[PDB]
Formats: sequence, structure tokens, C-alpha cells
Amino acid sequence: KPSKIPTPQRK
Amino acid sequence: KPSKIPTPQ
Amino acid sequence: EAAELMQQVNVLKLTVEDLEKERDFYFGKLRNIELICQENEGENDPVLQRIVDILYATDEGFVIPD
Amino acid sequence: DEAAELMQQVNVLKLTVEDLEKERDFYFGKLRNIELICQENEGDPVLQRIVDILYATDEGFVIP
Repeated sequence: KPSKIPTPQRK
Repeated sequence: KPSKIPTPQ
Repeated sequence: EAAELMQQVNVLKLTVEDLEKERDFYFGKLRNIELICQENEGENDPVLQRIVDILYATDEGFVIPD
Repeated sequence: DEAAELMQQVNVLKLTVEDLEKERDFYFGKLRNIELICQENEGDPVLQRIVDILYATDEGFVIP
């Protein structure tokens, strides 16, 4: 159910 | 052949 | 002076919003594809499996959500 | 003073623009690769729904 599409990491 | 994915402008 | 740099800020701020819009459009297409895929993980098609590989591929500065 | 801190905000915004374009390219790239697979397998209700997904248009977007 939760998305596993790569997102930008925090800095 | 080409792309047909919508794009801005 | 201030009016010139504020002009740049104003223009840049709207660019930021056009880009967010554009990113949200593409990212939503992928979330929908990822729904269609999760929703046919019973069919066992490797073609949809090829697509899940692509969805989950990372690059520089991009991580799996956790 | 004010011109120092607006130059600061301009700079910050330039980085945000770059970051968003990076993020956007990443997502567009995934969509092309997916479109690529689809335009090899023309001739099934699923992959045609995926193509229907890719090609959906909203205000501010044109199919090229």
C-alpha cells in the first residue's frame, strides 16, 4: 500500500 | 517511434 | 536596487511553483502506474515486473521512502 | 542589508529550481522508459491502462 518510489533525500 | 508524454508550455 | 532583486525573487518563486506542478504531474503518473502494478501482482506478468524495476530504480540523491 | 538578503533569497531559489528540475527529470525519465516498454508491446487491458496513465493531460500540459 505505501509507495516505494524513490524520493529526494534530506540534506 | 517518438514520445507522447505531455510536457509543459 | 531592492526592486530589481525582488523582481528576480518574484520570477523565481513562480518558476518554483511551475516546477512543483510539473513534478507533481509526473510523480502522480508513476503513483498511478505503481497502483496498477501492485493491483496486478497476482497475474505475475514479467512485463509489469519490468515496469516495477523502473519505478523503484534510484539515482544520485534519491532514496526509497521508509 | 536588504540587497544582501534578497541576493541571498535569489540564490536559495536558484538552488530550489535546480533541485526541482533534478527531481522532475528523474520522474520524467522513469515515464519515458515505461513508455518505451509500452511502445514495443502494442498488441491487453493493463498495459493500455498504463499508456492511458502516461498520456493523461491536465491544464498546462501538451502531448508532444
